[PDB]
Amino acid sequence: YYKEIAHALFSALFALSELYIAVRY
Amino acid sequence: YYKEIAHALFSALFALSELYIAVRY
Repeated sequence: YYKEIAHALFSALFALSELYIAVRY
Repeated sequence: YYKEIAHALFSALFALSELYIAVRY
């Protein structure tokens, strides 16, 4: 349960921050 | 420019789906 939630957060945070970086630069 | 936005939009979209499922089931 932890292993999936943690990874999900990581993937969510990553993909979003990438989007920010993708647009701005 | 937009090519990377699309990939990022998709990555985040799947990632939030991943977080939804992980927290739920």
